[PDB]
Amino acid sequence: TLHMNLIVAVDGCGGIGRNGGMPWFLPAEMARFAKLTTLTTDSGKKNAVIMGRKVWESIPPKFRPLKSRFNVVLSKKMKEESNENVVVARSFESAVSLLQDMENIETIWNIGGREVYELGLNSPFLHQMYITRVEGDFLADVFFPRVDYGRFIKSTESEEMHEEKGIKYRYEIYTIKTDK
Ligand SMILES: COc1ccc(CC(=O)O)c(NC(=O)c2ccc(Cc3c[nH]c4nc(N)[nH]c(=O)c34)cc2)c1
Repeated sequence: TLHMNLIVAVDGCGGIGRNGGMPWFLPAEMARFAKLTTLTTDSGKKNAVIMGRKVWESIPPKFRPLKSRFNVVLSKKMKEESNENVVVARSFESAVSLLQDMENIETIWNIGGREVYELGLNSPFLHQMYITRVEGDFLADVFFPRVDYGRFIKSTESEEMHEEKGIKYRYEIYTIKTDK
């Protein structure tokens, strides 16, 4: 059993990116992102993160590859990465096949790029979406894919509002109905 979960923070318009970077800076939100994508049930197993090239380029090089996770970067243009914690994959199919061959990978966390999310939303491994809903319009130029939330069951745990730097947000968790 290999789950692919999507994790994203979207604003009120569904925007995720602006000028190649994040439209906001939310340290507590990103700390939770780090915990969700890193922590495993089986110790000595690892999670993988799959991302597009522009997500990769948006991470400060001092934090690349993302620590304690196996990084897969989708790109047709990037040269191969010598670091053993990151592999450049030339297609979504080859990335997922490489990850399911690795027995020490517990969960695949799809951390986007719009096209990477879209492919995740069509993957047989699709399990959950962890969506941070940020209040307001941050004038994004890249957006989360159009998704049919009717495909999913929204979890009903209590979810409070959060605020940092005057920016408000709420967490949501969705499970594909065929799982459930
Ligand atoms: C190597 O160890 C480190 C050290 C320091 C940091 C913090 C920092 O670099 O500032 C990190 N973390 C990141 O680098 C990071 C990675 C991806 C993104 C975008 C992203 C995708 N998907 C999302 N989903 C939600 N919910 N929120 C998001 O913010 C995103 C945002 C931040 C890792």
